[PDB]
Amino acid sequence: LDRTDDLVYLNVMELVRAVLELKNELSQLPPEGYVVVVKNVGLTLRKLIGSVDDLLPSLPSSSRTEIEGTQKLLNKDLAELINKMRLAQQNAVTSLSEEAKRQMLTASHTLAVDAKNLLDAVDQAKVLANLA
Amino acid sequence: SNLSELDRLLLELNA
Amino acid sequence: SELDRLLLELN
Repeated sequence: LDRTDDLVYLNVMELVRAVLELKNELSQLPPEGYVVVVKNVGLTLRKLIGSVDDLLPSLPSSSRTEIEGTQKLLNKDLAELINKMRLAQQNAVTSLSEEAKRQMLTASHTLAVDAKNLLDAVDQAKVLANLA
Repeated sequence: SNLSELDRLLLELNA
Repeated sequence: SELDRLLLELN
């Protein structure tokens, strides 16, 4: 597959990196620290859902929906990460601290997967656009 | 609507 | 390829 100017593939990798960062960094981060790397992970998502929203009109109406869904689904997953982040802050100093972090990771993770799912959902979408 | 909802989540995080 | 590579790492 030709990775010339497929904006979406790059943003994806970008995002996935951002998550991974967080994954490995959080172990060594202060409470104020989280907020930023999640912001990073938040931002890369904005670039993605951005480029995808432009590619959209040039797709089979069928897939056009299938994607807008995994789009709105992606948002629900970020929000869960944000929530699970706030928990980690007001519980930074408690015996609960160790779990919320896990949940934060799980959240960032499931966000990353659903991003890949968005990818494939667009690929197949492009395939059908060609068959036309 | 997606972009909107998402942007909103961002503003929240930044504040 | 790298996306598969990175996702491999997460797992």
